[PDB]
Amino acid sequence: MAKAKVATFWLEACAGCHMSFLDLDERLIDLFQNVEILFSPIVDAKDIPNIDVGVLSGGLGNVEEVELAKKMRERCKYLVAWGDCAVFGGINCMRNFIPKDVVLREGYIETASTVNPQGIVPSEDIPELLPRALPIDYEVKVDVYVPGCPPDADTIYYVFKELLAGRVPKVPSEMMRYD
Amino acid sequence: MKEITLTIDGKVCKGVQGDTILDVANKNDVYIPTLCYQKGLTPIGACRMCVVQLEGNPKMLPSCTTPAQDGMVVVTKNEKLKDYRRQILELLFAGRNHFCMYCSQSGDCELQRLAIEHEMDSVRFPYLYEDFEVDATDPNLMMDHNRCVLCQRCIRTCSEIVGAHTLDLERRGWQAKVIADLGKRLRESDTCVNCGACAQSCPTGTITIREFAYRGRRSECDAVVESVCPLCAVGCKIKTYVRTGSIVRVEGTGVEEPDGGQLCHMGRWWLPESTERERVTVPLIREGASYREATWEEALALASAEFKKAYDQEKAGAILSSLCTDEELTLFSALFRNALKMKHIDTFDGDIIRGFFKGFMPFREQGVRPFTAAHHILDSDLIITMFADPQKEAPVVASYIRVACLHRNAKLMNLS
Amino acid sequence: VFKLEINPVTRIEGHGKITVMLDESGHVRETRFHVTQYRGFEVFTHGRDFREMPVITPRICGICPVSHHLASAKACDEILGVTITPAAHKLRELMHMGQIVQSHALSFFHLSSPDILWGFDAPVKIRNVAGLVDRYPELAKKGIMLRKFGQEIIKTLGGKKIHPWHSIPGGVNRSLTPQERDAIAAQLPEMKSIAMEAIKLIKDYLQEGGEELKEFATLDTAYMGLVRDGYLELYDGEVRIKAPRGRILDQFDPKDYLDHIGEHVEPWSYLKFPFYKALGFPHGSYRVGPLARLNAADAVSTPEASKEFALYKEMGEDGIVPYTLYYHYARLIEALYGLERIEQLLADPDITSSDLRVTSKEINPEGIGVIEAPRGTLIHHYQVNESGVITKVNLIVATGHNNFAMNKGVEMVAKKYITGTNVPEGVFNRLEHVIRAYDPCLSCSTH
Amino acid sequence: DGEVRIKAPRGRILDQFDPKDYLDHIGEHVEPWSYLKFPFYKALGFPHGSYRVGPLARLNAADAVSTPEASKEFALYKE
Amino acid sequence: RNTVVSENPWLGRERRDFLYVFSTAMVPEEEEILAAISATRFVVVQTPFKVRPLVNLADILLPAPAWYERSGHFCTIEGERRKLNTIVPPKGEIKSLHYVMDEFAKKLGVKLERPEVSPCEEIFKSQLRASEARIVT
Amino acid sequence: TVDVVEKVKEIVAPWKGKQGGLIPILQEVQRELGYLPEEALLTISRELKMPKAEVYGVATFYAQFHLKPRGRHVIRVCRGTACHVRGSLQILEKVKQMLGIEENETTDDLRFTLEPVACLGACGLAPVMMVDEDTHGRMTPDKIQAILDKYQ
Ligand code: SF4
Ligand code: SF4
Ligand code: SF4
Ligand code: SF4
Ligand code: SF4
Ligand code: FCO
Ligand code: FES
Ligand code: FES
Ligand code: 3NI
Repeated sequence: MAKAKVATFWLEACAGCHMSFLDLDERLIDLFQNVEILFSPIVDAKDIPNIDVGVLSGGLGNVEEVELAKKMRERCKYLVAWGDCAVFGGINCMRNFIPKDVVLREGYIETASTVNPQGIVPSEDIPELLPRALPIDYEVKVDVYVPGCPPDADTIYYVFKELLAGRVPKVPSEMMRYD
Repeated sequence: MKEITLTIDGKVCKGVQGDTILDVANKNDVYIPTLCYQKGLTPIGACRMCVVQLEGNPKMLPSCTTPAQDGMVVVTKNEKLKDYRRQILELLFAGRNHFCMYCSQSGDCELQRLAIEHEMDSVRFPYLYEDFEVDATDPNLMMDHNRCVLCQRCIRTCSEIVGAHTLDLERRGWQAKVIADLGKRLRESDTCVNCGACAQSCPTGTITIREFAYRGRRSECDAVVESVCPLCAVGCKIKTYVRTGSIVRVEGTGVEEPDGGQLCHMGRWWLPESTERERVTVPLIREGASYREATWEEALALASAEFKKAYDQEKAGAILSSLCTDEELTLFSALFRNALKMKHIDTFDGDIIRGFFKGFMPFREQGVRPFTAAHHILDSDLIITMFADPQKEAPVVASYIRVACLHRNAKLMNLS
Repeated sequence: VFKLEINPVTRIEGHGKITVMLDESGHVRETRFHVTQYRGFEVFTHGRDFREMPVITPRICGICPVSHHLASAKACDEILGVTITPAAHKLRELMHMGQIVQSHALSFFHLSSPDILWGFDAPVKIRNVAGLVDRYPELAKKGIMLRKFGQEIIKTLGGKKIHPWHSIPGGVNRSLTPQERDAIAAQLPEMKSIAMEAIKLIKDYLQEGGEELKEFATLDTAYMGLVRDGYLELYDGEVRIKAPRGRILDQFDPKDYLDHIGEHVEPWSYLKFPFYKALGFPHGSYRVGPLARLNAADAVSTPEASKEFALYKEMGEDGIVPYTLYYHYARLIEALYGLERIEQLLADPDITSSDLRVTSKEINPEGIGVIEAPRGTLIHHYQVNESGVITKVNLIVATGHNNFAMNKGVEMVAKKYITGTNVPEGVFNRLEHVIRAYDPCLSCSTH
Repeated sequence: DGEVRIKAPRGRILDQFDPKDYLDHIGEHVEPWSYLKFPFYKALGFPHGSYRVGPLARLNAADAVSTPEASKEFALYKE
Repeated sequence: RNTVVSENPWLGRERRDFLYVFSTAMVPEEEEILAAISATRFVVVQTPFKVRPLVNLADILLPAPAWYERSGHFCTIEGERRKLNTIVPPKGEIKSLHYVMDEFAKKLGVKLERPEVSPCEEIFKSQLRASEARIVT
Repeated sequence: TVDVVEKVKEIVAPWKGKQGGLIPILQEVQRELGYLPEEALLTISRELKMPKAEVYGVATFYAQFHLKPRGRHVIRVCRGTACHVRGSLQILEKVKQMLGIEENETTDDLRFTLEPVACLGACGLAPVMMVDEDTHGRMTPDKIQAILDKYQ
């Protein structure tokens, strides 16, 4: 009960920024002994609870992942941006130089042995897209930016270790990379 | 007094009178963040990152362009300068589209080193996601313009160091792009000597050597060996980077020498590509259309039996390479010129060497040196290429010719 | 009239959304499984140098960044037209085996072990890696050690663990010095013990729930995999599509794949549906992943994993195991295989060699590299122009081939656990476990 | 059918190659005075890569012939 | 010039039944010299690589130190001696190049007598400046 | 195509061997040809023995040079401080949406061209919308049609 209350999620991430979180192999046992993991791709909760260190990887590319980022911000006090996708926009932003219609059209209609003859353009029930991929510091005020693809396990461990001691850390220059 | 004494960050510094603050800075030890100063190229004042403050004077002035004046107190690191440098770096990151995840130069980028040094954990300014073209038409160089800080170190190294003035700026203000001739692609350019000096000058991964991308990084090098290119006579000085038994990047030292590190295509593109060739390492034998692996005893026996049946009747020669060292050539002379006394030994360019040293020989009789150094064709007034194609013979001589006849008002006349 | 949503589907990679549209009487009219993320790795790359692709393409996923790395590397090696060197082959295979081991360790122990151990009706607070560390302190540590073994191989070879750079277009950047070779080999008797204990645990789970877990989303479909002469190869080999009852249907060279595989674009999801084109959608749809490989392979090459592969084959009516939950079992066999393949690559004097790269000019206009990622067959297909600039890319990824199997599995597990009202949580966990059986990287699926 | 074999002027097989990739070996020099181009082995250059074709070049490039009775006179040609 | 260059051109215009050609296969080779090599009837190349224009005109194809596994001095026309450094050390074992020259000296009736590197003394010296006369030819 | 090779090769004759003079050497080919084709800049670079990149940089650095064929009637609106405080931006955007062409480009068939200039001098009669011939003192939102149809 006295443990901390982190809760992660990814928005338009390739999962590497969490894969680096699970790259904390033996130290994950100690972190779990120090923090209890609420809503996250590791736990089976569906609605984010009120949390302390709300983590977010991946930029904003859809509409659903803006809503969950806004939710996470509304329900924490420190927000940690994992990765260059959440800090600088990342690799997702490479679709910002062509319109979203053209993105969905070259990757679902004219994509080198796809066989749809009706131009389906799959926006039926799924979140459509955003016209430009953006970092999460566009709809969410961020407190600890952690840059990298992915942030190394040492850096993630440092950010968690410093946020559980009760301070807002800025990632030092000797241990920060953009990869 | 030429030797002036200043105070940079408390540390006392010593410099020549005409030296800028950056010169007296880099002379002693002290570090000032720079992105557009290439040792050599005349200080261009574009990045505005080297700004330093003089005591008493509340304004800030570039250390690359402002001269050092006889005694003064320069402060390089404090809060306001760090704030302004972080803002400049963030402007560069927000204006152009910088994705380090896939950049060939993520470890060498000087915009990335500065960003990490100034703890740039953000962009602050709105990301303008405009579409700058990726010019990779050239099979050797690639110009990905959305990483271009606009430092002109590539225009200046192709205007004042190479001479084949291929790169210049296109438009004004924000639309300013680095372009080849008449706003065309680098492949379509008639005036690029494909040198790569534009890739050695670019700090920000815009211009990259394609064939050695992700391997020719200076941060991931196993060793850095200084040597001399052996391909031509100019003997450019090189700083070969070695990564697991292969040269991955050949950047030319000698930015203070008249050449300026502009190694040619054969040196920035054949030297690293030659460390990745087939490398026999076992004596072969023909067998008809396809070689077979032989032992050294077998191969040297079949190659000496054919050297005894062909030496009784004269019928024997040797074509050694003039790219070999004097040790190897002296060894070959020990066997061929002295032991078995063959008068049929040559050097794969013997016509050129013997023509040169039989045309120059009259003047050796008269007692003069009938040749000078190529760096003296930079201050000449009229250059006469007699039977020469210096682009395929010694490209630094051609670059000297171009710098002379464009930026130093010479005239060219050919007798070929 | 109304529908249930399990958004977000947890303990899988990526973004998913199971919708279960019921009728007025409260029974399942139909279920579908959407992937609700899309990035556009087939429109990013137009303009980029092909050499940039083995660094751009690992960013499609972090559970398998080396699978995309190596597929892109084989595509660019076919663009160059290089041999490639045997030492490069064996080093790439070592990195791929390390990735197989780490991805299957994460897939079993981190994502799918809670349901396998505590049952589909366990409380939500305990069903995670955290409650697994708490209650089972040794099994979570063993899975962490296996994942760490795989990622130590990947880190040794390519600098970083996630998104490594080790394979250039043309060869391999870095070999293995004997010290780290011996270091990796000194942990294999322990990692094989971990893998065999997991095999025994999952075999006791499948043997306990005898017939129910044998009809838990078990539909008869085709099995695509990669094969050597007759063996199970994970790096190279021909593509083999075994029909649902044993007959090899259209074994083909991975190069000419556009004449066999097609993609149907359904409106409700960003994931295309690849299928065997001659049979048509939805009758050419096949399976990939560990189950399909072991079903398509007639034999495996490794010694100690061959025994348990034989035990797998005498369970499935002439070699074709159709059960969805056995995707866990098969997975660990793969892991086992991977481990024992590592022991074979570390016993060869070519991983420590120094002839790793082969350079070439004359860039061809097309390059297709197909490897066998842990979740299934991965196809990179680049079309470049004369200048080496990417003109058109096509990535047919692992979870794509299994999209139809996952949709039909969610349909079958919904249509057996319906309740008119009150919509319990254990049936939701079973509806999620059908997806977690394949453990899909939805980021790869939606490049 | 068969591979293309360019025997050097004194016996050594120089660049035996598949007839498909021929543009990397054979070039044509266009001299002003004739409508006939001059193909040549590109690595040696015009006019030092120029070779011969026809019956003489075939019998010079072939190490043996397959037919029984023509083999005797082919051997008499080779000695 | 001081060690190998012959005072008379012989390549092409002389038969030369045997030809030991050493080719650090770096610079594009004059194509007239390559043809002359192709009509030799036995060519022993000691090239380091297996590049195209040398594996065609070769009967033995021995290995070599490949310009980056050897060090040297390179005395030039302008006098002063440079220095080439061993960038990356050799991988295999060609075990010498003097071994090949010795095994050629062996069973040929000749010795070797390794000499010192001949000191390059700039044959053209400037004892006159801005004071020359023309030379009749 | 041959009409653009000697006219440019003759205007460069009184500048050969004289330092400077690329700004004037172009203002003349602009006044003659209406624009600066790529052939023009190519011949300027050939004759002056100045780099093609420098010629293109100077040709695209200054506003009054047009590398594409300009229209047969320019529509210079004044975006000066006096006109803008009066509301010339409204007139500019309506001639924009009315010709349907982008901010500083020509019509699809070379009839008009919009060229936002600095003060044309009538800073009293503001805003001014010159239609390539004469000033236009008031130019309220409705008076733009009665001139754009007339000059075409
Ligand atoms: S920032 Fe990099 S590691 Fe993180 S999700 Fe994006 S691509 Fe993956
Ligand atoms: S140029 Fe430098 S700062 Fe820009 S993306 Fe590349 S590595 Fe990063
Ligand atoms: S390759 Fe050389 S000539 Fe060409 S643009 Fe670069 S520096 Fe200039
Ligand atoms: S291309 Fe590079 S060197 Fe040239 S201006 Fe841009 S950033 Fe500077
Ligand atoms: S000009 Fe080129 S080949 Fe010659 S020495 Fe310099 S870099 Fe080497
Ligand atoms: N396996 C796997 Fe990941 C997926 N889908 C890839 O490639
Ligand atoms: S660094 Fe001094 S201004 Fe560019
Ligand atoms: S204000 Fe527009 S004319 Fe001067
Ligand atoms: Ni994946």
